[PDB]
Amino acid sequence: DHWPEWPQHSDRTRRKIEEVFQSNRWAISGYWTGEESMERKFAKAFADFNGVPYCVPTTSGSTALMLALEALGIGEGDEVIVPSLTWIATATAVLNVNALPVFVDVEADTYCIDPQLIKSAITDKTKAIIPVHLFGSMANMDEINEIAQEHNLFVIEDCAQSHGSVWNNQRAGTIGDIGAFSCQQGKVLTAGEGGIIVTKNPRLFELIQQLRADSRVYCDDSSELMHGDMQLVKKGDIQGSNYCLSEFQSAILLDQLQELDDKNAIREKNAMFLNDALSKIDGIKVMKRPPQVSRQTYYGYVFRFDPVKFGGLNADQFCEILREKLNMGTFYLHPPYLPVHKNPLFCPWTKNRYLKSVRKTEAYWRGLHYPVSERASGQSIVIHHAILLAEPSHLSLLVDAVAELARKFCV
Amino acid sequence: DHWPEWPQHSDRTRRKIEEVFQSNRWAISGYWTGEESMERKFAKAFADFNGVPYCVPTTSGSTALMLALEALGIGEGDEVIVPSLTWIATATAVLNVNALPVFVDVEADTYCIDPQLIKSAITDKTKAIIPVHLFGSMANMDEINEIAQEHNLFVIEDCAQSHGSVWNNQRAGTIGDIGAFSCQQGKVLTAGEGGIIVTKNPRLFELIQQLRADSRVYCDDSSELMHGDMQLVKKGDIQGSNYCLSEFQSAILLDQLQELDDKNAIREKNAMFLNDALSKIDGIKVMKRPPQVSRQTYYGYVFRFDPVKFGGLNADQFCEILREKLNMGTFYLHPPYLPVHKNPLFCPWTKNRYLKSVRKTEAYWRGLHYPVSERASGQSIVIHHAILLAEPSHLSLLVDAVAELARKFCV
Ligand SMILES: *Cc1c(COP(=O)(O)O)cnc(C)c1O
Ligand SMILES: *Cc1c(COP(=O)(O)O)cnc(C)c1O
Repeated sequence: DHWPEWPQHSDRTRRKIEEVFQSNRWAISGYWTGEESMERKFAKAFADFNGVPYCVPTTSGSTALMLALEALGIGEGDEVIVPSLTWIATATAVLNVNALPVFVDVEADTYCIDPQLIKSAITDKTKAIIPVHLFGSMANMDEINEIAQEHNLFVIEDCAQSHGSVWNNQRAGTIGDIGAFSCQQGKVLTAGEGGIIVTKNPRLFELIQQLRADSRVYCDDSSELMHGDMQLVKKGDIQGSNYCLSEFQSAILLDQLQELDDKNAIREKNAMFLNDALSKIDGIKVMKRPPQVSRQTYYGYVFRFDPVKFGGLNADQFCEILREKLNMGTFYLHPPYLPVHKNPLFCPWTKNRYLKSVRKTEAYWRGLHYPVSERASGQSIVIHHAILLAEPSHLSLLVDAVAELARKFCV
Repeated sequence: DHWPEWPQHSDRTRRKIEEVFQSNRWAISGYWTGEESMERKFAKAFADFNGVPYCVPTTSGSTALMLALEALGIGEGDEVIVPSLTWIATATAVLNVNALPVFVDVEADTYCIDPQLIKSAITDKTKAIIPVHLFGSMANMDEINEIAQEHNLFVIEDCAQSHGSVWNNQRAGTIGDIGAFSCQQGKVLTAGEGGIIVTKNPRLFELIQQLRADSRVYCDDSSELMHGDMQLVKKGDIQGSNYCLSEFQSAILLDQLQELDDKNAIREKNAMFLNDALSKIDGIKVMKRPPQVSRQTYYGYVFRFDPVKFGGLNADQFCEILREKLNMGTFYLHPPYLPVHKNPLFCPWTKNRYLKSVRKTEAYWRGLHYPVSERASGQSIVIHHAILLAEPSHLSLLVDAVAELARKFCV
């Protein structure tokens, strides 16, 4: 018996792959072979799951974010507000469309973009905001939508770490103008690599299709197609490139989606258990869950600690101790990563592909200051969601480990 | 008995997929699970196949072209020469890096970029050329390399339609500074979606890795990795995004690569047979194969006809007749598509993501004039490579069909 690992599959996953082989259609750009593509089947299923009208699968979360921006007409001379604490893609997607990402610090108890700091970052160039529902929390969409409405700004939800979360009875991604998701191996819904884009607007739906299929859209009626006909047809309303997801991946996502809500329920149940237990340890502070959140998807379970009460340990050392005591990998228990502006992987100034005006210089980005997002990697622990799938008796070990470590520093 | 179809797979393909499931590592960004990734295994195999030092798999042919340009430092203010007759990606990849694609017509008997027209298109802004080995021919690399050397220009080979072709004992893609390939469903080496980048330069190799893995590169030594360790590590010499190929696709490509050279040999053998037979029909002109080509990979078999000798038929009508007589789908027998500048899918002016200076206007592109590439779609027939895998007796039917049609217009 060991800790739950990730990814996870079953014979159902295998059968979906076999279905792709049987259809002999490996791409949506391939021709019709008799029945609907895995892409459309997944898109329809995910649309119902999110209670959103339109869904367009794509290649990755990074590309989903990029196309979302393109669909909204964002480009050179524009500014896009994003949180400092998130994966660098949230910011590089902006640079990819020739726009300038503008960082805003996150809230101390949610690690999501601080609404009260967004207003000060708005300029005449600001065109949109990309809130990120980080780890196991949601950005305050009540506040964000209010700011967006008042300042005429678009909203793109980066839901790569929150498939299925619910804010005021709306699934994450359906709240903003366009929702973007990642299906990379570590995420709760994955096919190794993959992306998803959702929107409520019909026009954006057509634009997004074209943006990912070299300016093409689905034919008028797929029920009329005969074996050998193309399902994608020319449109040309907006220039796109090839960002189509392979049928093999759409098939795996279809399979994984079948158990997504239930597994999320299990993770959430265990997360609350941890909140109850861990919150009773002096010096330990769990994240603050807003009343508006009725369902929280935990891509990562996060809890913070007071170094003053824990022998001055940094998150790295804290995690090392826990991992040795619980015998779990670094991939499953570790501190949050560095904020984007300080992250070595974020280095815009290194390539000519980026406009000189937006890539700036190393000093410009590295010199930015966002206290909360910066201190996060030094005093908080992240538990990968796979662990949240373990039996309660096993999770207790984690709580005991933290308790033991606390008793050691208790004077 | 019917015509060969595409894609094609066997139990070997299935076993590779099963290996991915067994490893439980679905992405190269996932952690090490004991043995080498499918990505590295494929990269190594393809490198040996191409006799090229470095190979980096990616998401698509379009993205492969784009990253190749980024790796070479191409950006705003630059011009890149590309042929007018090719898939639009060859040109949109340039626009994707903020550079301006500059069209040059193709040769009447090869449909590949005319070397003698490139010189006139060179300006002080020109930084590179992207020759395309279109359908079943190769661009004249002797001439192109000479021009590139004299004008200090980089060369990127678009090999999406020529996996395995050989010019003067060098596989297509290994000749220029960087080679780009597509593994989309219709290509000779496919996994539904997929891309490949190859290069002889060590520095470019590192840059390309970072460009497709969020600024990361492979660890120093994979033999030291333990189960749970990450194989990708930070580098930060150049800004990249996530363009990693899923393990499922690398596995299928590994399988398909096993029989690529032999199937290409079969296609080539049949292509020559068609050249011999069809060339004996008055009004039919096969493509001209250069002496430098020792191995020609036929993604598409092309032959042209003289409308004057064929009742004034256009390629569309010619193909319709053949398809009805041979009973084969539109996907397998059809005329070449429109040149990029006239292609409805090519519409740069429609999105703000592109610099105003490079997207120009509809009239600017649509108003371009490239005679040869334009007449191609009206008087030539393209046979998909799958058909070139049929038994010789079956191909004879195609020759007979063309002969019958010719006898009908013979006065
Ligand atoms: C994983 C992730 C991404 C990017 O998705 P990819 O599939 O890796 O391209 C973007 N934003 C967040 C918050 C993510 O967690
Ligand atoms: C197919 C193709 C591409 C693009 O590859 P994708 O995998 O479709 O992105 C580019 N150039 C040529 C010549 C192609 O045939």
